[PDB]
Amino acid sequence: AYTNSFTRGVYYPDKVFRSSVLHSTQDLFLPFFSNVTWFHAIHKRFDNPVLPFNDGVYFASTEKSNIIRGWIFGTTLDSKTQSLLIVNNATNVVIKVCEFQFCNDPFLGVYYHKSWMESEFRVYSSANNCTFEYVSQPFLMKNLREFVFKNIDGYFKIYSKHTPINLVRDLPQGFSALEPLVDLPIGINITRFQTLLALAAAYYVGYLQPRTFLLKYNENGTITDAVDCALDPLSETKCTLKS
Amino acid sequence: FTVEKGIYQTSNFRVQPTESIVRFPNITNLCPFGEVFNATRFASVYAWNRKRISNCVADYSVLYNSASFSTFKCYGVSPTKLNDLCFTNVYADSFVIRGDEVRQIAPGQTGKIADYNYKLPDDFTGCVIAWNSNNLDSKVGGNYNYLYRLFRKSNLKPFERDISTEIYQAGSTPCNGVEGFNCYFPLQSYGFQPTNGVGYQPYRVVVLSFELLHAPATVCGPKKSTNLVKNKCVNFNFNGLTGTGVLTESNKKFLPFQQFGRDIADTTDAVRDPQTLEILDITPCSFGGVSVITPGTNTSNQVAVLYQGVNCTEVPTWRVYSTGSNVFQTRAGCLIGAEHVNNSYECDIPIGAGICASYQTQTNSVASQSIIAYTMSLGAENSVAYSNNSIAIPTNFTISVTTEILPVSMTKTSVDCTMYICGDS
Amino acid sequence: SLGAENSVAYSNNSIAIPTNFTISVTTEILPVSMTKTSVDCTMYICGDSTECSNLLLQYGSFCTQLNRALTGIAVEQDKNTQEVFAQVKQIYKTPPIKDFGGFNFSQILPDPSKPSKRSFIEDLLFNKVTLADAGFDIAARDLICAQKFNGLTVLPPLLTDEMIAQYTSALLAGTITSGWTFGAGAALQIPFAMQMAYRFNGIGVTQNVLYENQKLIANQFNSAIGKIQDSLSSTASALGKLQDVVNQNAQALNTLVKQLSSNFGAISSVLNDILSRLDPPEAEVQIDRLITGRLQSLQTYVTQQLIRAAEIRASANLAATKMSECVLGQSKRVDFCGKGYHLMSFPQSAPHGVVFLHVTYVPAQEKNFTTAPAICHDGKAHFPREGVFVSNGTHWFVTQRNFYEPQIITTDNTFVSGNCDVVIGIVNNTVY
Amino acid sequence: SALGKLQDVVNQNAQALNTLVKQLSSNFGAISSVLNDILSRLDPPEAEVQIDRLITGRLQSLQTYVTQQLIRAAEIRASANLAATKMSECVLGQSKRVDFCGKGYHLMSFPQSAPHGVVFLHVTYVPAQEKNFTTAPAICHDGKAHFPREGVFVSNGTHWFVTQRNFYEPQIITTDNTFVSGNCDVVIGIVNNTVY
Ligand SMILES: *[C@@H]1O[C@H](CO)[C@@H](O[C@@H]2O[C@H](CO)[C@@H](O[C@@H]3O[C@H](CO)[C@@H](O)[C@H](O[C@H]4O[C@H](CO)[C@@H](O)[C@H](O)[C@@H]4O)[C@@H]3O)[C@H](O)[C@H]2NC(C)=O)[C@H](O)[C@H]1NC(C)=O
Ligand SMILES: *[C@@H]1O[C@H](CO)[C@@H](O[C@@H]2O[C@H](CO)[C@@H](O[C@H]3O[C@H](CO[C@H]4O[C@H](CO)[C@@H](O)[C@H](O)[C@@H]4O)[C@@H](O)[C@H](O)[C@@H]3O)[C@H](O)[C@H]2NC(C)=O)[C@H](O)[C@H]1NC(C)=O
Ligand SMILES: *[C@@H]1O[C@H](CO)[C@@H](O[C@@H]2O[C@H](CO)[C@@H](O[C@@H]3O[C@H](CO)[C@@H](O)[C@H](O)[C@@H]3O)[C@H](O)[C@H]2NC(C)=O)[C@H](O)[C@H]1NC(C)=O
Ligand SMILES: *[C@@H]1O[C@H](CO)[C@@H](O[C@@H]2O[C@H](CO)[C@@H](O[C@@H]3O[C@H](CO)[C@@H](O)[C@H](O)[C@@H]3O)[C@H](O)[C@H]2NC(C)=O)[C@H](O)[C@H]1NC(C)=O
Ligand SMILES: *[C@@H]1O[C@H](CO)[C@@H](O[C@@H]2O[C@H](CO)[C@@H](O[C@@H]3O[C@H](CO)[C@@H](O)[C@H](O)[C@@H]3O)[C@H](O)[C@H]2NC(C)=O)[C@H](O)[C@H]1NC(C)=O
Ligand SMILES: *[C@@H]1O[C@H](CO)[C@@H](O[C@@H]2O[C@H](CO)[C@@H](O[C@@H]3O[C@H](CO)[C@@H](O)[C@H](O)[C@@H]3O)[C@H](O)[C@H]2NC(C)=O)[C@H](O)[C@H]1NC(C)=O
Ligand SMILES: *[C@@H]1O[C@H](CO)[C@@H](O[C@@H]2O[C@H](CO)[C@@H](O[C@@H]3O[C@H](CO)[C@@H](O)[C@H](O)[C@@H]3O)[C@H](O)[C@H]2NC(C)=O)[C@H](O)[C@H]1NC(C)=O
Ligand SMILES: *[C@@H]1O[C@H](CO)[C@@H](O[C@@H]2O[C@H](CO)[C@@H](O[C@@H]3O[C@H](CO)[C@@H](O)[C@H](O)[C@@H]3O)[C@H](O)[C@H]2NC(C)=O)[C@H](O)[C@H]1NC(C)=O
Ligand SMILES: *[C@@H]1O[C@H](CO)[C@@H](O[C@@H]2O[C@H](CO)[C@@H](O[C@@H]3O[C@H](CO)[C@@H](O)[C@H](O)[C@@H]3O)[C@H](O)[C@H]2NC(C)=O)[C@H](O)[C@H]1NC(C)=O
Ligand SMILES: *[C@@H]1O[C@H](CO)[C@@H](O[C@@H]2O[C@H](CO)[C@@H](O)[C@H](O)[C@H]2NC(C)=O)[C@H](O)[C@H]1NC(C)=O
Ligand SMILES: *[C@@H]1O[C@H](CO)[C@@H](O[C@@H]2O[C@H](CO)[C@@H](O)[C@H](O)[C@H]2NC(C)=O)[C@H](O)[C@H]1NC(C)=O
Ligand SMILES: *[C@@H]1O[C@H](CO)[C@@H](O[C@@H]2O[C@H](CO)[C@@H](O)[C@H](O)[C@H]2NC(C)=O)[C@H](O)[C@H]1NC(C)=O
Ligand SMILES: *[C@@H]1O[C@H](CO)[C@@H](O[C@@H]2O[C@H](CO)[C@@H](O)[C@H](O)[C@H]2NC(C)=O)[C@H](O)[C@H]1NC(C)=O
Ligand SMILES: *[C@@H]1O[C@H](CO[C@@H]2O[C@@H](C)[C@@H](O)[C@@H](O)[C@@H]2O)[C@@H](O)[C@H](O)[C@H]1NC(C)=O
Ligand SMILES: *[C@@H]1O[C@H](CO)[C@@H](O)[C@H](O)[C@H]1NC(C)=O
Ligand SMILES: *[C@@H]1O[C@H](CO)[C@@H](O)[C@H](O)[C@H]1NC(C)=O
Ligand SMILES: *[C@@H]1O[C@H](CO)[C@@H](O)[C@H](O)[C@H]1NC(C)=O
Ligand SMILES: *[C@@H]1O[C@H](CO)[C@@H](O)[C@H](O)[C@H]1NC(C)=O
Ligand SMILES: *[C@@H]1O[C@H](CO)[C@@H](O)[C@H](O)[C@H]1NC(C)=O
Ligand SMILES: *[C@@H]1O[C@H](CO)[C@@H](O)[C@H](O)[C@H]1NC(C)=O
Ligand SMILES: *[C@@H]1O[C@H](CO)[C@@H](O)[C@H](O)[C@H]1NC(C)=O
Ligand SMILES: *[C@@H]1O[C@H](CO)[C@@H](O)[C@H](O)[C@H]1NC(C)=O
Repeated sequence: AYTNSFTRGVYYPDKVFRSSVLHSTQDLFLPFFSNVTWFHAIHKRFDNPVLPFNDGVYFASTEKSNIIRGWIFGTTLDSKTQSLLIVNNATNVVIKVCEFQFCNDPFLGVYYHKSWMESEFRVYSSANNCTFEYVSQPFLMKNLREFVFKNIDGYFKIYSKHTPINLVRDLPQGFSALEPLVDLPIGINITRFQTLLALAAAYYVGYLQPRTFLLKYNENGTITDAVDCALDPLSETKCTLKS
Repeated sequence: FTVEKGIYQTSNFRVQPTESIVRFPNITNLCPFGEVFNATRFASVYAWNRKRISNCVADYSVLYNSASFSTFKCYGVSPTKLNDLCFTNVYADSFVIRGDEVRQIAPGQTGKIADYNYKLPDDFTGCVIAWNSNNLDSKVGGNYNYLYRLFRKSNLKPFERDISTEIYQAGSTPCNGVEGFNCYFPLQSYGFQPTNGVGYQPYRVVVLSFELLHAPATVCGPKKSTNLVKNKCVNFNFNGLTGTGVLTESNKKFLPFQQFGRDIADTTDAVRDPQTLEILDITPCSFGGVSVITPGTNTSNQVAVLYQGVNCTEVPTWRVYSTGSNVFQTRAGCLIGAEHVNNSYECDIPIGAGICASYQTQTNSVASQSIIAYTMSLGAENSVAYSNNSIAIPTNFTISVTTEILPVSMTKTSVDCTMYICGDS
Repeated sequence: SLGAENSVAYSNNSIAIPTNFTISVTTEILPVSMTKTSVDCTMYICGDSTECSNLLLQYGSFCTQLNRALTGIAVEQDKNTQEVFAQVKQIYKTPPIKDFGGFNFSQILPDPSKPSKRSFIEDLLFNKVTLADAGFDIAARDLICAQKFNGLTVLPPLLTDEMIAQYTSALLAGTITSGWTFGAGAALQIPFAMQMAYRFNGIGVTQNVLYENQKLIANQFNSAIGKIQDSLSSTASALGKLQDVVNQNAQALNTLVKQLSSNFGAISSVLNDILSRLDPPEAEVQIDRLITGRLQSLQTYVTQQLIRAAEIRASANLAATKMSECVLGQSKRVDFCGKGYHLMSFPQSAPHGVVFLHVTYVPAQEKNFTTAPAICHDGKAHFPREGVFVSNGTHWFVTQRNFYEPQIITTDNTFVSGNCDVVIGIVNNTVY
Repeated sequence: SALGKLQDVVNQNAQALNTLVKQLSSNFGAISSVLNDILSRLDPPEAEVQIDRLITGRLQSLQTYVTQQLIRAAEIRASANLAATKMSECVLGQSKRVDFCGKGYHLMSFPQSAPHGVVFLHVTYVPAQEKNFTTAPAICHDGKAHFPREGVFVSNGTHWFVTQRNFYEPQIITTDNTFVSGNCDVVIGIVNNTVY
């Protein structure tokens, strides 16, 4: 289905500090008030497809009990070319950059009747060739997990934010900027990506576009509001007047 | 040689830094520049190997001093200054090309190599290093393992690698399968032989590219970091962010990922010390115009100086006025050499904010003239004898004649543009 | 629409004469000056860079010219304020007892209680005006900061707001205690009611009208002043002119500062970065590109400032003329000192400007009368000395033109000239 | 310093011309500031770069000078319009505008020609020796209120007169100096006194 991303997918474009100032930036942002594809898993048939990845992606989900495990980024996902395994399973967040013979159904085998443990490991066969490895982030995790991934100039920037929510069938109403998390300097090109799950699914997928935003910085840091300078004539006027 | 009475704006003044400060990350591991430049075998031109190097202390001095490099050209930087610069990361791209084609590797160049297999950006910032490797690469029997791309559908974007082996068609006719009419393989070997003269021998080429001011510094030169001091005019240098100002501990709520800070004018007004993760405020040392108050070369060589917009505590070759003994602080600035008084007269020399300067005795006694500073008086107080049923009527009159001067015109000047610019040429 | 359609009931023997009046007080705002701004051209172009300054020396005396222009602008701002406000040689003070015939100037006279001896309306105006970045004003330390720290400095005005308020208070006291005499010589005391009678004579209304409607006129003046106070307290668009001047200056300064981030074709917009990366010879090209761009920006800013200063000087000259001709006297020029027949004006100091409270006489209630140019009595034509002949339908009277006060036509209200067979429209009537 | 107003204009024009002339000595980045020296040392292809640098600099100087001159000419035109208005309204007539033709009550003005300007000698009337009198708005005579036809009622302490406002010459309050309007019950401050 589709849902409306009111003012979601806003992140700190740069690493500088700004307070009590309105800053205009151009970058890959999620346009205000746009469909973000919403995915569900039915019990049978299982819905978890391979999604495109062009000029970044916006990811959101109402993760509960940490069902969402991680994501795969690549172009073929067949061990012919490089791939990514940003995932945290039970140890710290392990990132692998190698060639993997991904299975037809890559997921953590969990039997739902207490047997909520991974049994069938069909994620991949072997790393085979492999270029670079990164294992770090020994941190765990009605709450919304917003993520922004963008692959630019050989850097895989990732932004994240945590916030409790109360809505069920739609994105929350409000504003919350996404802080940078990591800056993997890989140096590849990505066309397709896919999430991971353990045996339901509820996560939204957006797409960043090159747009100019007028970001408002508050008395004491942080982005409190933003204006999409191409959403409508009123937003264009606001961007021109810097107010 | 004679200056009329008034107040005149002269050379500004500024607080010079007491010393210089550099704060670099205390990374220890040396950069694998030798390993990069030592590589057993260099990749082909079309498959130029790119090595990412970072998180190390780069010492470009030894590379520059080494005489084994025939060509050493830097474009966005200078080799001598490379030792004092901090980069986010550095790329080392190595390959072997024709000797005469080395000049083709400069940014914004044209030629087969630059247009097909290795293109550099027009705004390339880095250093290109090349040297003959005939004896080590070329074989007596003819080393042909080096391949280059000769044909491409279109010019490749800078820093693009093309490893395709599909055959090329040079005409309108289709080229199906692996061969066809006028179908040519895009990869052609190199005829490197020891007998070949200069310009044809293999040349080991390594390209060092690095970008600046887009992320925290990870590669830094071999500069010894010094101690840190604050509340003084100092030439700071954080991760190569050279500048001058007064450092001060700040209460800014920098987020963990935030390194620099910018004001509304978009200039560095806060930095994070690379060694210790603390937020320091950045403030340029005090400055302001200097205005001299004089009663005229006519009347006295005594003068008073005004450091407008500057606190008297803070205070030009001449410094005999720093001693003071009559330093006065005004909303306009610090006034030195003028005796403040508590009277009030008509404004003689305007200083600002209702303060004026004048030359008169006022003791410092009698007949001893000096420059005084006072709050100008608007006039003599008057209380009209207003009442109901009371009127004042003049019993006389005076015929007053006053003069009023009004400019009407100015001299006509005809400036010939061509004669003025290009006189008789 | 351009306004309501109106068709004057014009006839060749019909006149409309007001039977009442309203005392109208209207406010007029005029910019008088703008913030002084001195810019160190060398610092703005080549902040703390000896090599850049040496390169700039090759351009001659552009920096000196720009500094001279800005200094002239600042001195001219001081001159504008002086010319507008320092129109009184003596600081007149109002008497402690405010026996002004029922007129109440409490809201425009100084308030001793406040630390600044400003009137209620002056305080209202000063609160209404907001600046932008900083006007270092109430600054007890260095100037604003960002703009202050790039070779741009703001010089304080020569006359403080307290001094401007003192000048305004002196002008107001002189007016309300001595009419227009203090503007021509020594202030000559006169009761305010008699002064207003003189003003009524000036607008062509007999003084008996004021002496008989004094209470009503005082009430109307007080109500108008109260309405002005309420309007200033409520609305915020009244001071649009001063706000626009301030906003224009702030926007120009912001543009000048922001231009320092432009590369102008150089590798970087940071002089320190250019100098810390390139060797002297190749760095000169980038430094020259930056110098050219920043010099062009400064020249554009200075030209804009010169034009704006000329406009502000024209406005300040107009304000000084208005002060002299409306506050120091009664003006016969139509619509100069407000709408209606001008009576008196009161000055109020405002940030970088002046506010005039023009007191005008407005006819209120107009009637229908038949009128004739002359009266035929005994074969002679009688014309009104001062006024006009009117008829209520049966009887003929002679009245002043601006107020219906019918009177018997006698030989004292009229004068004779010629006979009955020349004037067109002459009417038969007895002259007593 | 009497003619400082004209001297400032002369000085400003002279200084602007001096700056424009001095600007011809600037290199503007060229090897030399002398066109002949540049042309006599480098052949056309190289000489053109220096020539163009000088051209840019000198054109910028000329543009700055001309813009400053245009602004100054606008100011001088405003002053000249003011001078023409003053001639018309003070020399050719008598002005009732306050402080326009000098300080005081304007009587007449005489023009005098000065270099690049005009000088107006404003003759004004200034009251000199004021004296304090008691005054009333009207006079009660016979149940009627009498107002001055033109002047003001004044008292020297015992007697009441009527005088012109701007000069003291007391006169007996008669039916010719005053006019009647209404009765005594409305005017605030009315005083008994016989009207001859
Ligand atoms: C950016 O800057 C300011 C200051 O850095 C900051 O505002 C501060 O927020 C804290 C919140 O804890 C305030 O601390 C309060 O202090 C008062 C008086 O001492 C206490 O009574 C408060 O305790 C009560 O309220 C709390 C909720 O705030 C309750 O949790 C608690 O149980 C008590 O009931 C509290 O400790 C602090 O005073 C302000 N400081 C200022 C200058 O306002 C703010 O977070 C940031 N501003 C933004 C985002 O706009
Ligand atoms: C236009 O103006 C005329 C003013 O002269 C009007 O004529 C006047 O109208 C009034 C009102 O009717 C009238 O007043 C009184 O008249 C009667 C007797 O008059 C005595 O008292 C008056 C006092 O003013 C005095 O002048 C007379 O000589 C006489 O002693 C009273 O009985 C009656 O109640 C009324 O109060 C005037 O007499 C009258 N004056 C003259 C000269 O006619 C006229 O009406 C008006 N026309 C229109 C269409 O409005
Ligand atoms: C009204 O004002 C005028 C002057 O403004 C007064 O008239 C006379 O003016 C002349 C010149 O200023 C003065 O002449 C005097 O002459 C006497 C006699 O020799 C001499 O003793 C004085 O020293 C002075 O030179 C003087 O101001 C005045 N004349 C006199 C006799 O006082 C006039 O007095 C004023 N009062 C009026 C007209 O009521
Ligand atoms: C000329 O115009 C003025 C007003 O501009 C007239 O005065 C006004 O007259 C009316 C009726 O006499 C007054 O209304 C009254 O108000 C009181 C409250 O104070 C109320 O209790 C009464 O029931 C009545 O409504 C009005 O207040 C008064 N305004 C002022 C400022 O005095 C005047 O009557 C007019 N003159 C002529 C000859 O028409
Ligand atoms: C001249 O105008 C001012 C402003 O209208 C007059 O002062 C004001 O007088 C009124 C009535 O006294 C005040 O309203 C109310 O006063 C009573 C006093 O017990 C109380 O209900 C409230 O305090 C309320 O304010 C008004 O506040 C007051 N305003 C000021 C600034 O004083 C003044 O009386 C007039 N001057 C003369 C001589 O009449
Ligand atoms: C020029 O500099 C002096 C000194 O800074 C200013 O006088 C005032 O001096 C005190 C101490 O030197 C400064 O801080 C003080 O802190 C104590 C608490 O420890 C506090 O009680 C004092 O009231 C004061 O704030 C103070 O910053 C400083 N005031 C200013 C405006 O700088 C002097 O006022 C300065 N004058 C100008 C025109 O800047
Ligand atoms: C009163 O103004 C009227 C106009 O409305 C004038 O009307 C008539 O003017 C003539 C001249 O008096 C008179 O009528 C004609 O004149 C002779 C005498 O000159 C008269 O006797 C004849 O009957 C002839 O028609 C007539 O008296 C007069 N109408 C009146 C008085 O009602 C007149 O000029 C003015 N009244 C005069 C002149 O007495
Ligand atoms: C206010 O002005 C009036 C009018 O001048 C003064 O009353 C007048 O005083 C003079 C005194 O010189 C009287 O004239 C002369 O009086 C003497 C003394 O009897 C006499 O011998 C002369 O022949 C001549 O008449 C004048 O008659 C008198 N006028 C009136 C209407 O009483 C009054 O003194 C002045 N008051 C003050 C305080 O100045
Ligand atoms: C201007 O002239 C009038 C006419 O005299 C003066 O008004 C009158 O003054 C007398 C005395 O104050 C009043 O007499 C009083 O009569 C009442 C009874 O109505 C009685 O109780 C008192 O004891 C006293 O005798 C008189 O009524 C009054 N009005 C008239 C028509 O005579 C007026 O005072 C004079 N103006 C000045 C400032 O004196
Ligand atoms: C190749 O390897 C050596 C060692 O890693 C680099 O440095 C040489 O080390 C040997 C033994 O210490 C010395 O005899 C040489 O004089 C060194 N050569 C130079 C240029 O320093 C050497 O730099 C490497 N050659 C490259 C990277 O091109
Ligand atoms: C004034 O009296 C009458 C009243 O009817 C006039 O006709 C009116 O004149 C005035 C115009 O100022 C207003 O009362 C109305 O606007 C007119 N009637 C209209 C427009 O329909 C008349 O002109 C004048 N003199 C008289 C009647 O004697
Ligand atoms: C105003 O106009 C009217 C007519 O429009 C004039 O009164 C007329 O005058 C003529 C000539 O005396 C008579 O024939 C008419 O009988 C009059 N009434 C009409 C034509 O309606 C009147 O004289 C004019 N008054 C003025 C000052 O021009
Ligand atoms: C003019 O000023 C005098 C004195 O200040 C006023 O005299 C007062 O008059 C009223 C009655 O009208 C009395 O209640 C007061 O006692 C008087 N005061 C004094 C000191 O005598 C007078 O009211 C004012 N107004 C006029 C028209 O004269
Ligand atoms: C002028 O008025 C004088 C007194 O009026 C005033 O009295 C005190 C309250 C002060 O304000 C003082 O300055 C005023 O003059 C009287 O002497 C006299 O009536 C008048 N004097 C003259 C020469 O006319
Ligand atoms: C989501 O897509 C639909 C079109 O199917 C349309 O409503 C719009 O493009 C998006 N919805 C909203 C509320 O913006
Ligand atoms: C991008 O990925 C696709 C498929 O993996 C590949 O064909 C293409 O060569 C890649 N582009 C670059 C510049 O490597
Ligand atoms: C999670 O993955 C990491 C890396 O492969 C591994 O060390 C760890 O044992 C795994 N944990 C579980 C429960 O499989
Ligand atoms: C993330 O890694 C940490 C390692 O301590 C682990 O505790 C946690 O369970 C992991 N969280 C997820 C969602 O995998
Ligand atoms: C990656 O694959 C190619 C092809 O075999 C090979 O040359 C290269 O060594 C491989 N890298 C690793 C770590 O095996
Ligand atoms: C570098 O030494 C400094 C103090 O001299 C210290 O702050 C810093 O933590 C050191 N680097 C480390 C521990 O990695
Ligand atoms: C200044 O010049 C004038 C006269 O030429 C005169 O005031 C004085 O002699 C000089 N010296 C002063 C004012 O001290
Ligand atoms: C002026 O008065 C002040 C405060 O009373 C005093 O400090 C000062 O000594 C006096 N004189 C001068 C020249 O400041």
